[PDB]
Amino acid sequence: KSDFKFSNLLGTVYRQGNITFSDDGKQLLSPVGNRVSVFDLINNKSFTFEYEHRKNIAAIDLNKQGTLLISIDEDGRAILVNFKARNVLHHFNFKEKCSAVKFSPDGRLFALASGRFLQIWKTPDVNKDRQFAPFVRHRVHAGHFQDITSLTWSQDSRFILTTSKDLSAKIWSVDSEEKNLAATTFNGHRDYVMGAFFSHDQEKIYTVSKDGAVFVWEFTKRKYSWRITKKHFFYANQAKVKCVTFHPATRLLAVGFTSGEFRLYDLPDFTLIQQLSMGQNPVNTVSVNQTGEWLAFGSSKLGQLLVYEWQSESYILKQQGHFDSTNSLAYSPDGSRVVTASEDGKIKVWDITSGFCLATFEEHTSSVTAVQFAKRGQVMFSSSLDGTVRAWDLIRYRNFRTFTGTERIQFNCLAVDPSGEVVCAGSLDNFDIHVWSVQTGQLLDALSGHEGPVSCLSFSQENSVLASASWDKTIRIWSIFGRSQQVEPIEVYSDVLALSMRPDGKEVAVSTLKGQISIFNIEDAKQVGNIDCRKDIISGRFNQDRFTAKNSERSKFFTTIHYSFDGMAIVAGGNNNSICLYDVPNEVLLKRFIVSRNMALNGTLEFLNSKKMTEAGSLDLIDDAGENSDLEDRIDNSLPGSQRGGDLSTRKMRPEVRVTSVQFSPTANAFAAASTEGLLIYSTNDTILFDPFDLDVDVTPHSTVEALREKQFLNALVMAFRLNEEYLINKVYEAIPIKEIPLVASNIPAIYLPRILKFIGDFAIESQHIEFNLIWIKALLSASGGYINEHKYLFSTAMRSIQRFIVRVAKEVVNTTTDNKYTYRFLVSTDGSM
Amino acid sequence: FIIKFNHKELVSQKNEELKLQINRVKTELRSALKSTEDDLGFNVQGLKFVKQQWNLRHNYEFVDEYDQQEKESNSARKRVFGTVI
Amino acid sequence: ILLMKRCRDWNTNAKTHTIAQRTIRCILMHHNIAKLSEIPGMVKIVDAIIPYTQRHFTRVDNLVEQSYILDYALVEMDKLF
Amino acid sequence: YTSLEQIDKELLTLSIGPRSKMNTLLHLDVIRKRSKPKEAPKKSEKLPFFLQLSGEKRLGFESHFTKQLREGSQSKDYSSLLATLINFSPAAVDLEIRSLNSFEPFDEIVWFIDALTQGLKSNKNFELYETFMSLLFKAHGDVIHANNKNQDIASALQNWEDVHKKEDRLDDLVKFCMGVAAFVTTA
Amino acid sequence: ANLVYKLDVLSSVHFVPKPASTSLEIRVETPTISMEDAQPLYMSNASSL
Amino acid sequence: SRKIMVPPHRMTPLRNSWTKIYPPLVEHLKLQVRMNLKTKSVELRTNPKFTTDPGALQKGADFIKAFTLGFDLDDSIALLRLDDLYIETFEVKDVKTLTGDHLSRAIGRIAGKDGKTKFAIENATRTRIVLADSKIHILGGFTHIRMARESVVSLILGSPPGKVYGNLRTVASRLKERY
Amino acid sequence: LLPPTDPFRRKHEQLLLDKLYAMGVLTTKSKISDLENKVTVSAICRRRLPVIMHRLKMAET
Repeated sequence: KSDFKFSNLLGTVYRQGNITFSDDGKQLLSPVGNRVSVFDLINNKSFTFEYEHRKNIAAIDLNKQGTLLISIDEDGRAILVNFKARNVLHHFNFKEKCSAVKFSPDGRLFALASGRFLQIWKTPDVNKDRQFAPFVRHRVHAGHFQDITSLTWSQDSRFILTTSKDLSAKIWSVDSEEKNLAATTFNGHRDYVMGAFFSHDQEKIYTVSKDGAVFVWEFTKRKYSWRITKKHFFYANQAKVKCVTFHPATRLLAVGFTSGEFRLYDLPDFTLIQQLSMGQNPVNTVSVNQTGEWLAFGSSKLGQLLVYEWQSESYILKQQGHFDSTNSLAYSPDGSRVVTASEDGKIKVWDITSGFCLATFEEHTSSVTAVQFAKRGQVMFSSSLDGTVRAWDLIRYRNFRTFTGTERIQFNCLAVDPSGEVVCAGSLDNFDIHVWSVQTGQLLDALSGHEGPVSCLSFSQENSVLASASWDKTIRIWSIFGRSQQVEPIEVYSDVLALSMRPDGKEVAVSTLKGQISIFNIEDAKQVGNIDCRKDIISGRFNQDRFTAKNSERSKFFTTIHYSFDGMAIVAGGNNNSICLYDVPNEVLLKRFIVSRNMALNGTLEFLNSKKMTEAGSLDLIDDAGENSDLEDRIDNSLPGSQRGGDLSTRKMRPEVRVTSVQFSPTANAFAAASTEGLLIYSTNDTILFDPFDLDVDVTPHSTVEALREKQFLNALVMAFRLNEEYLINKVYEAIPIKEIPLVASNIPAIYLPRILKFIGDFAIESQHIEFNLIWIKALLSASGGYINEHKYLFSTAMRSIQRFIVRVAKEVVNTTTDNKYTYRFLVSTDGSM
Repeated sequence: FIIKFNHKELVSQKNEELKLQINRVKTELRSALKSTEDDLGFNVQGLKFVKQQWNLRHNYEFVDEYDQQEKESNSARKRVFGTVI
Repeated sequence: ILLMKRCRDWNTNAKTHTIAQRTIRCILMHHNIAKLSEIPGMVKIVDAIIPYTQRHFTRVDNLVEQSYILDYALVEMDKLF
Repeated sequence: YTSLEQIDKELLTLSIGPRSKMNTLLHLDVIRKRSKPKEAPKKSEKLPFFLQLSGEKRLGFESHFTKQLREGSQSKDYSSLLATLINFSPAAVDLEIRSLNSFEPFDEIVWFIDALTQGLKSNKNFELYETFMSLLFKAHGDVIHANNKNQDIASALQNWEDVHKKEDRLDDLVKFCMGVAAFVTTA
Repeated sequence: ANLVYKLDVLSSVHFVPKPASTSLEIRVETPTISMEDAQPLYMSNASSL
Repeated sequence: SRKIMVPPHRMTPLRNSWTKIYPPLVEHLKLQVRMNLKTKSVELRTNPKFTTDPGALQKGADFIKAFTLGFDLDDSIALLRLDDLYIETFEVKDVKTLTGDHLSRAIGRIAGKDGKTKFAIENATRTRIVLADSKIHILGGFTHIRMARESVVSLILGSPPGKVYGNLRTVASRLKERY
Repeated sequence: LLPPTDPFRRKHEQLLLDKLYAMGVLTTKSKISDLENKVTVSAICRRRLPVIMHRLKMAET
């Protein structure tokens, strides 16, 4: 009930750093601004690592055996990851800024380009235990004049070449005896050399620079050593190369220009194979597959990632996250689609299983501020600051109507009736709850009576009344259906915002500005319980702050509440660094979540460091843009009052951490919070926890398998729920025959019914047994369907997951069964030819 | 809608005649619905074949892939709707 | 062919679709069918018909789903009695 | 506890793998057409023709699938064939199904149909095996409609329907199960 | 256009919008599978129109 | 120890390149062969000091057969770098039809708009099709020759133009994409 | 430079005047020559936060 853990960072597919593939073409690893995200483009499943870095990720390299992952921070905080174990092995601190990480193709030892030095270390063995000092450095090579900016191993495991911020680029042999074989210094580039590569043979080295020059170095005469055979020029007039990569087996360069174009080249001839363009973003990261036919391309300032096969002129995924901008959230009724708002106006239907957006909706010019769903998820609504509330389809991907006000006032929140008839929205400016019909786009009336802005609205799913949270410190209940037209105020202590209501539809959860969360009853307007919230909130002291984090009154409240669909829990999230999960009738918190750990974000720390205040000014508040070597990032267009603006170059500060919209998942015991870092998803689906229920001395896992031997099927299954271990439940569930299913399911006790329906809905989503699982669903629902009707809210998370299972994976099998049968009937019984 | 709303009385009243009457009417309504669903699904799949046969026989197709997909977008159906910017 | 023009008109609504779907099936089962394979020239008109049928296929298949509520009603009454 | 591949032979279990493999096999053309870029990319048209074959590193020329399909008719077993049919790439499968080299004698159509009769009789990978003749009727649907009523092709197709006649049990199971799930949850 | 953007991002983009509009659009009868970003998955299958 | 007899269809074209392609194969493989135009055939054998590859006599004979059958020097250079390549000289009367008026209509059907269909089938399916009046020497990879073979038996058997032009589009995608 | 009775003009600066009135930088809807003359940095800096304190008299200075 309360063993939640981080499982997926939906959205923000790429932020900065070195995107890479696996040794196979399956896994794609992308550096998100905190942690490594592991997607899989063959088996469509995503995964985000639970460990947190301290700042933004600089470089990422995976071992060629797919076992060890090294992710290095921008300040050199190296973190080992046992990749299959998905846990942390060691926390190294490289003292300088590191720029490139690459293992050898052998995988025994890896090279690090940190500072002006190249550091070669021996990789620790994975099967050895977690030792204190697993890192042993082979050598350090210091023969350079400025910072090393690129690294490339050989196709063998003995030659390492590095290109630096100085004009030269040197080849260093990792063996001591072979120092005479490879010690020459390649130079002559007019600008920033940021990539050299061995050819398919060890003989040639192709060096790529910033100015557009590719130099081909060949070991020949005018003894004789390392002349230049031919130079090649990109002729990009103002576009500069940002990074390059080169698969030697397919002899393909893939260059990245800062204008937005990327080109593909065959190296002994220098022919442009394909040149495409993303947009106006600089191509910050280029990587190649091991097989040399998949190219992973990524830009930073729009946060997009593009994996493109070079052979067929067609992408595979063109995804684009958006940092800092996800204003709102809305789950789908099936727990597989989560849509989100953006400051760009984009409404993007993300997918849970693979962390990529399905469809985008850009028809709002202004920022979309609230997003909600209605009527089984086929229709969906969105409010923006543009002066409109827009319906959408998820079947034809188009708006039905664009409802508007009488003068196009702004909008704060949106709410919908559970039947698709009435939409409503609230405003900062006019503070009257406008209502529209879904059918007729004209507005019906303006439900008014408030002093100051209506903050949040929600319709009741049973009584069909709406509750308004307002800055009048009053909760207003509007009964707008069926000749009632009556207004009921429930006034609270302080400035109440972010209302939420139970799926039972008889309670109102609200979040006051004073910090406390109150819970009322809609029909009986007295207060039936409040929970204090001010103490368990981490209000991060900003770097521009001039007060302690104790009396920092900035984010010591909650501005997001949503109930659990069971009606038993409340997730409270706010402007703070904390996500809290309260229990409703027991008044106390369950556990508290830290959303992010990043001094790249503002409020991650209550205690700032004392070595950062000088005698004047904080050290990290010092505008250090001028020390950069380029022009476009040196350009400052920062407006003075760009608090939550339209870009990030206008900010002049670092972004602040906050969560702004949290909803529980309706299926799989999870909840998703739209954060500054993106869209966090905490889930309990790992189920590695010993949760018992009425255990005894005799009941053991040995007693489970023994009861399966003597075929006491109900005694095996019910006493398997006593341990409530998932493999123990899975052992008895897949072993009982079909004919003993309806006798077992008819006599399962009423206590274990929410456990079996949660198990069947969770297991059958990814399981090949459609026919077996749907036999169990038929037998359970036809022998105990009265109890599930009598207690709907106890089973509503599990019952939604079961009907998710039959619709999403089992219905289209029936659709293909019907489609194949009907086209067979036509083709074999009708006309011939000629 | 009647049996959905009056479900608790219709199920918890014991009658062999009610067991026989719903057995006659569920098996016959499903057979009548399957009869009118078999004709609909045959006409969907049968006439989709008639469309795609003509789209390879009479339609002179084009090798140039990006020029073919531009020409199909110009030859597709277009409709005008009132919008608000 | 002129009947098929009138058959497209009857398929537009949702009451006369049973007659419209039987007449198209009459063309492909009850008529002289290999003769009807021979004759071209109507195939643009017949292509405008079909997405009305896919609405009527999905509506009817939903009515089959609502017909299994009686199967729940018969099983639960038999289980209780 | 690792899950079993199949509980019993009379069950109807799916294929081991991603559940969207059936989605890519139905709509392979539309997914690539969306994933193409908006404009044609620029090319230097002086490229080598066989640059793909320049990777720097009738009986004898028939494919390994086609030889196995010919050997499948000889040994009257197709479980060796269907193992490679599952594990092939979706782009390779659409290349495979649309080029069966069976236009004049219609032999490999008959061998492939009889391969999928044995596939449905094994009751494993039922989601994949239904999509394979959906791709057959997409590719050579005009071919078998032209030579309909032939006593060899109609025997193979009717032998597939007699296998497929007991595949309405999951249809009756699905049409029951969510009608109850809609009625119970909304009451 | 860029003055309005430079005004709103200076204004903490809470912003009083345009009065009204009435425009014209067109919609090509594309498959709805190809009315989204590049992806190995989708959700729609019918036509756009 | 092989012998390749050049036909009259590439007589003077091989005479102009009598030493143009001879010096390249002698540099790479060094096969003992001379322009023995008395019998209009060239015998190639392994040299006594350059016999390091048993397939060098076989690879040079394939390039000699490529120049005899009508493949250009670019294909012969590709025949030198033939680590993944194959040539099948499937002529007429394999998929047999009428050799009179129907063969002339098949010649018009294979060429299309004055060789436009042959150029489109060569470029899209990634093959070099040496289509004579009766002989079709197709060169390419294993899937490329099979797709070339399946396309040419499609047009001789009877198929609409929109079927095959749709077909050469989608078989171009299936071999170009590998995963 | 546009003609005075231009319907594209007739919509445009009144849209910009209402934008600046809702901004608060200019406090007059009658004249349009104020959008070149009265638009001032001192008009745009008195709509900053600490000046608006002094207009609401919440601060001493």
